[PDB]
Amino acid sequence: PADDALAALGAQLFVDPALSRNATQSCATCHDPARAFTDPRGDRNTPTLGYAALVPAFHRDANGKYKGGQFWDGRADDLKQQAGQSMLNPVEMAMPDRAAVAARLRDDPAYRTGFEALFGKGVLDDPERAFDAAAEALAAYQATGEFSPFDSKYDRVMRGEEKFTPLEEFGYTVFITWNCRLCHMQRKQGVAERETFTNFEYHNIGLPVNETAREASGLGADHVDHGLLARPGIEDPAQSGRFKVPSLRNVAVTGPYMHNGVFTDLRTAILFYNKYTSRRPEAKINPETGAPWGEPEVARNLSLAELQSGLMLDDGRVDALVAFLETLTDRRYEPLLE
Amino acid sequence: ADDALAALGAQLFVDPALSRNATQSCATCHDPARAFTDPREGKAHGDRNTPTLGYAALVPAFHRDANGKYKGGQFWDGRADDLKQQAGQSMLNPVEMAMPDRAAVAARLRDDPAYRTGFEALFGKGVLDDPERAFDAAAEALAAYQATGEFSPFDSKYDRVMRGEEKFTPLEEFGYTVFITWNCRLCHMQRKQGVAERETFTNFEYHNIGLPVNETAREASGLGADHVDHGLLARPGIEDPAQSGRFKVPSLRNVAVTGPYMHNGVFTDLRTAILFYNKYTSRRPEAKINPETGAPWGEPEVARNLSLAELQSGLMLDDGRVDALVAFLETLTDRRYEPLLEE
Amino acid sequence: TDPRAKWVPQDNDIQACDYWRHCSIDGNICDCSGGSLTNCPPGTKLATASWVASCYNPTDGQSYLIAYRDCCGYNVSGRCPCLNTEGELPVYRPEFANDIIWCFGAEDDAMTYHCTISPIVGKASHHHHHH
Amino acid sequence: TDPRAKWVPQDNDIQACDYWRHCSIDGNICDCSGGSLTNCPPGTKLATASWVASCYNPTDGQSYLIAYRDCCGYNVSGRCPCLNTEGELPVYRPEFANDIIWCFGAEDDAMTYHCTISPIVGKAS
Amino acid sequence: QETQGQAAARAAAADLAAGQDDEPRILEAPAPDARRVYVNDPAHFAAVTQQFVIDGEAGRVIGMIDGGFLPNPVVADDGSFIAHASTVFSRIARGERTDYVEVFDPVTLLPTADIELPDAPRFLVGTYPWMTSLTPDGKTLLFYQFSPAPAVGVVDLEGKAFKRMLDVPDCYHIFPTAPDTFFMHCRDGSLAKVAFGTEGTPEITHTEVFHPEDEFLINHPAYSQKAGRLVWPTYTGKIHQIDLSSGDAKFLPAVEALTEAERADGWRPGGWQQVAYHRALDRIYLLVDQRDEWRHKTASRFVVVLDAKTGERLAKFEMGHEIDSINVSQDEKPLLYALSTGDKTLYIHDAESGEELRSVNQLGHGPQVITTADMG
Amino acid sequence: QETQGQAAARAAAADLAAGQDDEPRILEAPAPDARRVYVNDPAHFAAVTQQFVIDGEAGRVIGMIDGGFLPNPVVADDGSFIAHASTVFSRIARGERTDYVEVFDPVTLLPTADIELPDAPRFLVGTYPWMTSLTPDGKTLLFYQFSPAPAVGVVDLEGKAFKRMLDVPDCYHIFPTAPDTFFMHCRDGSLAKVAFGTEGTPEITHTEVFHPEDEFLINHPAYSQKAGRLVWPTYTGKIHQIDLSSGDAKFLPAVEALTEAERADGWRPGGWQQVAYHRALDRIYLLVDQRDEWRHKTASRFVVVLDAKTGERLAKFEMGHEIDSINVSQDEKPLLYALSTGDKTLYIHDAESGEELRSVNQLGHGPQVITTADMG
Ligand code: HEC
Ligand code: HEC
Ligand code: HEC
Ligand code: HEC
Ligand SMILES: [Ca+2]
Ligand SMILES: [Ca+2]
Ligand code: NA
Ligand code: NA
Ligand code: NA
Ligand code: NA
Repeated sequence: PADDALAALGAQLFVDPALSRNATQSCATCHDPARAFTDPRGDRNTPTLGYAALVPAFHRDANGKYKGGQFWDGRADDLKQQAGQSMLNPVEMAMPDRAAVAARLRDDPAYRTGFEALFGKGVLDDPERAFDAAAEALAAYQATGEFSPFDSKYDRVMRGEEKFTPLEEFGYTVFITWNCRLCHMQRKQGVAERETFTNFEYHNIGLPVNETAREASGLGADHVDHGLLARPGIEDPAQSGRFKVPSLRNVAVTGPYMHNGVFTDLRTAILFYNKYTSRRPEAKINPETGAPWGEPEVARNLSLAELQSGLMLDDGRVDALVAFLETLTDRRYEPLLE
Repeated sequence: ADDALAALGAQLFVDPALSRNATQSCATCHDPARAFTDPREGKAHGDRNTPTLGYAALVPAFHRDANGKYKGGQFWDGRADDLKQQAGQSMLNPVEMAMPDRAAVAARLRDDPAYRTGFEALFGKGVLDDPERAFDAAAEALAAYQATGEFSPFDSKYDRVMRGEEKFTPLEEFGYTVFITWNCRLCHMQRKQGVAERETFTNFEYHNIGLPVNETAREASGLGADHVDHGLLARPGIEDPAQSGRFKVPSLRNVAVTGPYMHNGVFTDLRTAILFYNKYTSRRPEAKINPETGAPWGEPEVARNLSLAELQSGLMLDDGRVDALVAFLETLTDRRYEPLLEE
Repeated sequence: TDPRAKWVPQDNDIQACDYWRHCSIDGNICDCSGGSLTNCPPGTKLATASWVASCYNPTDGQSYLIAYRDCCGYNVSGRCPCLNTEGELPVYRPEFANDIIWCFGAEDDAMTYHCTISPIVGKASHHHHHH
Repeated sequence: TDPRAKWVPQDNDIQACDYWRHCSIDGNICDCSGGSLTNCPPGTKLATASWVASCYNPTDGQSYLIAYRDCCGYNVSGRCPCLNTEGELPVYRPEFANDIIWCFGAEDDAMTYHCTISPIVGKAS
Repeated sequence: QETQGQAAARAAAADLAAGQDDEPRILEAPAPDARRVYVNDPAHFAAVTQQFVIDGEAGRVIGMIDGGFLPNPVVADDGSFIAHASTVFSRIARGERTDYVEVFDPVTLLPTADIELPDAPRFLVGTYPWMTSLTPDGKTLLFYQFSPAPAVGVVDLEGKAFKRMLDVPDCYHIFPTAPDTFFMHCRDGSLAKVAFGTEGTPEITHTEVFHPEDEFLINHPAYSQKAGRLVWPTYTGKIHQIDLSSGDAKFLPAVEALTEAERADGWRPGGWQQVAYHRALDRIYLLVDQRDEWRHKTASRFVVVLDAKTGERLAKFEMGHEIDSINVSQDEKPLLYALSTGDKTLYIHDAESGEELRSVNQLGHGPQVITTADMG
Repeated sequence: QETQGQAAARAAAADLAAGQDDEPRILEAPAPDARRVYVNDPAHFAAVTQQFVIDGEAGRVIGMIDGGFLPNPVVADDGSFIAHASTVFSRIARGERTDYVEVFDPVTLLPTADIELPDAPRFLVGTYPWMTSLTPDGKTLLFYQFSPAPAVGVVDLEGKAFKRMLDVPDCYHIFPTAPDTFFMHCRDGSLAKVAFGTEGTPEITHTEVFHPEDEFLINHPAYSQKAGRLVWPTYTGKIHQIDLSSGDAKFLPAVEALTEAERADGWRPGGWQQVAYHRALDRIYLLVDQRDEWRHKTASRFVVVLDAKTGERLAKFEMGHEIDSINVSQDEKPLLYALSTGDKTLYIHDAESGEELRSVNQLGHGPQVITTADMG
């Protein structure tokens, strides 16, 4: 009944450019189902919508760590709040206000039909109820199996349906023994039922600014992206420069990488972690540029306790980690790996 | 031979004819009433203190041991190999008998008819007409007399206690225990381990314990402010600089009655001699002050070659243990000298 | 007690060397010096490095990845010593090797061995070692 | 065997805790780590301090004062450990007390305990 | 019944079946309480050593502390901290010596002070609890020095600094009674009262001689600082009691822990910490067995319990193991702790019935000293 | 019949009766010879450890050397010195880490060099002899580093100075063949030849891959520097022999220490130093027993002896004890050394008959590593 219908309404909204400022783009433009709900073509990189429905609502846990939420800086509590933010966000749909959204919904007879069947007669004449309903529908759609199918090779191997290759097995073993599992595993110990390779925490791993993206954003050379501290209501200076730990599902097909898209290749993202561990001169150099990585955009609150592990990944281990992370690709996106 | 030879040495020992101007005998400076030392140095010219002849007959002849330590001999610097050589040196020594040469000694011996008889019966007719033979025989006699029981009776309270005849007082007993467990045992015991048959409380080695010059004695000696008493290095034929400032470890028998103390007589009191060793171990300011002067002990005459491995033991003798050591060292007084302990 | 016999896991006493999660432990069980099965004792530093074994749990018949961690910075505890080596490989396959002192990442650069914890981190097996 | 029975000396084996000279040894016998009855092992430093006991020698019926010395500057040997307390008095009578680390005087300020030697210094009295 | 290892297995298995997560982390020890008990292992003179912190109620190790050569442990009676004086060398047991005091938080066990003691001044001796001691306020630690002469070092724990060495007479052990005063036992058989300042000769006064030179007072007397009660057995089980509570020594009647028939049949105290005292019950406990007169550091298999005021025997417990050291918790229905150096095990008994309740094994190489806090 | 302690009693008693004096002193160990054997006790990961120097002919401890945490011993083949790389910390097992090499005179056991290694570069691991190695001329000590990556440090023993770290590939262990060259074993199954200059990245050359990913080479191969012979068993007792004597690796025919029938009945090598090699006899000795495939670090009770040329079995000895490590002396009529970690005892055997001759017990807490000099 209403479960299916609510998601189906969200599926219609998700592909409708009428939800954008000048009817130019839909949520699908930037979060394209053909590219794991990222952009196949603002200063932050567009993250995947796949598995986003597994993230808990934003909260502060009992040890004082913040966890959960949506956006790179956690400023939406959950997917319904995110959708409302997205509809009015200048770097997403950019509608000027909630009434403009309701007016677009009212223009379309199928939306009068679909929204009234689910939320009651006259819903679209009330801009607050209209907007809230649209965000509710968009969130329900993203919570469907299609966005989180758990059908990767990794999934199949964990179900005992097939085996890792030797190289994929080595990479899994490195991932679970090296520092990656401190942040890109859901739990501290035990076995997750629906692992998405993120503990949903906020960390500053000390990335440099992406110059060319920063220039194209029009934010200004004097802009600094403070991550979680930019969430309204967070004032704790220890959160400055921290970003949500991304799920690594589909990582092999969603480049470029990190909050600002600074590295184009998955191998580079992995090599970045050697800057904290390796003594070799090459560990200081971004291979995509031949220059030093660059100083951290925010030179405080770095997760040095996890990052300064004492162990360098040799090239064999980096090859193994690439192979393992490619097994986290949903079945439908396997063709993209060639 | 043996009785007669010591009996001839007994006569020589007390004969002032053996001195340069016939003014003194061996017994003048080595007075049998004061454990064969000199009353005149007591609370009673060189700057060395006159040592006891008691128990000197137990000292081995001078030798280098296989570890390169010298041991044995006579005089404070070891320069006589044994008692006979010491006696011949004593006869010619400007600070002892001071005769000018062996002929002069033979001539005094000839003036005495009992000597012509006594020497001829032991050494042969004509002995006193050959200055070399006369002088050697006199030295031999003197050494035989010093080897008699009278000089080394082993009848101190310590000896009586070791034989089970008496017990120490509790204070003398604590003194003995301190002596045998503290650093004193490393130099004032005959053996390194096991038990001595005739202990004389010296290992007969040569050590520099870093004593200062006795200034008044040195002034009186006329030796000079720049003189240095090099101890064993002054023995002819010793050339090793490591021996400078080392002197023979004295027997502690009769120590309580043979003050003043050390090779130069610098300390009047037995307790001061014991307190000196705390200058190497105590942290207290009093440890570096000589209690007889109220001034610092003084720079060692010879800064080098000090026995610091034995001396810097890490442990200070408190007054209780100093008292106990005095009590124990008084038990080393021969029976015939016990009346001397009073004064 | 036959040391050369195939090791037989149990799931009834974590302080014994035959407890199933200890299949590749080398050292001392933290629960015996004021830690617990998966936590370090006070005063010690929890390493971030780890070694892994796939250990069969006889209770549920599942094989779990135990990613051992050392608690570092104190002299070895001397309580509850154990060495097991199920699927343990030589040093040149270090992710499976247990003579290494896996103290890397411990706070204060702590590198001395005190005891090891045995937490589960996955349900999986290895090509070289499966039930 | 019975730890509380009166101690019974022997004069036939120096590595055993009932060897007669060990009557107030506390620690390890130096002959078991490369020293001998009365010498220290290579690399260790011989203390000059001592503690004493009167130990009965069943070979000759005499009691001898044993002035024990420690060999210092190494961790304890762990071989031939023994503790005997014949005549041993508490710490305020230190010349007979054997829990103290008697490493004083050892070369290079060595003060760690490695083992003890058992030399005779006198007949008892 | 169910052991701690078995209960932990049952719990981990339930967590696993339930999917319960928990973060691997550094545990805190439980809060100090009257049943916490510390066991120090001098490890038969090894260059490094260990202390075990134990919950005596559960019979469980709750923590450890590493130490250097023959360290001296202290424990604040109010539970607020523990500390030790310890010695290390630059190449295991050779090289440059450093002595130092560490103070530890009693829940995290992290050092909160590390205070160097100049000129390597600690007394290295098989461990005697009252050769390093806290003042009643916990602000000062006093430690004994033997070389070059008896002396006492003063450490300011509040200011985290060494202060000074005090010169004392030929005396031993340190029983503090006030911020600036402690007593010692002297070779002469007196006690010495030493009252000191930041600078200046301390004021030292003696009691009369209270034991003759042929009556030997053991190296491990029991001292209750909160009661001011010094409980000092001799080799035969005669027990001196001294009351320092008024700030001057008052002496109590001597009692015998053994009967004349027992002593005639060879019963004598023996071990290491041979005596304990329970302050609220005013009770003394003494390790005893049948032994030769010179086997006074051997283990004993019995503990006699007596009323400190009358000397009456209240019990004689068969401990059932070779026990070297005893102590008691200071709460109402106390535990009697019995540590076996040979078994490396602490046996924990009901002090009223003598019954063994539980044990903790694997306590190092040669564990010898038990310390408890008197929190009440 | 007469033991060492009995002989010593008789000599002492004879000295006392004869009045023989002797000076208490520090003894020298007897000159190093073919039958001297070193036993290292890693003490099951204790922060301080010991090495025992033993005369194998007499079965006598002739000296000891203290060590820090998991030190690596080496013994010059010509008997001229011994050395180790060791680790200490400022507060027992916590605080600032110092790693360093000491070189010792082999008769006084005094350190003649103490060379700090900067940046605490040692690999801390249960002890593997070939994780620290002397060049054939004795002038250079090479040590392995694992963090942050496989690396090898160069220490100039002549100049008494650390030199530099060499970056290597993902390889393990150090088999020196020249003053400037050593070989390692690589994860990929190859050996790497590493030739190193004064400055320069080294020249590194790999051999062919010589074993598959599923054949496991133990952490304790035997290596005779004088023969250039690397003897490398796998978990099944297949033995790889690599001849390094031309300065490059020549793979000798593989040999099986166990028969097919024995392997089907469960025989496998197991222990710590499982393999020994005698250079003059060109013989291999391997600790084996019937065991499950994953009990490869438990003790074994048998040794098989085989001809390194033919693989022909020469002998199969029942050792009589739970043995963890073996080695041999390198003289003619060698001794076979058999160390038990559990008994803390070195058993000394006739290598030819396998009969137990004598034993040396009390070798610390968990002795594991035997080293001999090849002086011939
Ligand atoms: C113009 C491209 C663009 C369009 C159109 C767009 N987004 Fe986004 N989206 C982004 C970018 C860029 C971010 C990251 C922004 C940040 O972290 O501040 C983002 C973040 C998200 C996230 C956060 C996921 C995470 O892991 O943090 C969700 C959910 C999302 N968008 C859903 C939507 C929905 C639903 C729509 C249509 C209503 C939409 N987006 C339209 C670019 C777009
Ligand atoms: C201290 C936590 C932490 C550790 C450890 C860590 N990561 Fe990350 N990882 C992050 C965070 C946070 C981000 C996003 C950082 C940003 O964009 O600001 C990230 C981003 C990534 C990305 C890019 C994903 C994307 O969608 O852009 C990859 C790939 C990655 N990590 C892999 C690894 C691997 C492989 C390891 C082990 C070598 C590792 N990480 C260790 C926290 C961690
Ligand atoms: C004028 C005083 C005096 C006279 C007379 C005298 N001596 Fe001496 N004697 C000394 C002095 C002073 C010493 C220390 C000299 C030195 O060590 O150089 C000494 C040393 C000795 C020693 C060495 C003892 C030892 O322990 O070192 C002996 C033996 C000796 N004298 C015997 C004799 C004999 C025999 C005579 C008679 C031939 C004699 N003395 C005459 C003052 C005298
Ligand atoms: C290192 C060897 C050594 C040690 C240790 C030593 N002494 Fe001496 N002792 C000497 C020597 C040498 C002399 C003579 C010094 C000199 O006069 O030059 C001496 C002289 C004395 C004297 C003066 C004797 C006399 O006839 O003049 C007394 C008294 C004395 N020692 C007592 C002790 C006591 C008591 C101890 C232990 C506290 C002790 N000594 C420790 C070597 C030692
Ligand atoms: Ca991306
Ligand atoms: Ca005199
Ligand atoms: Na860019
Ligand atoms: Na904010
Ligand atoms: Na004068
Ligand atoms: Na000369």
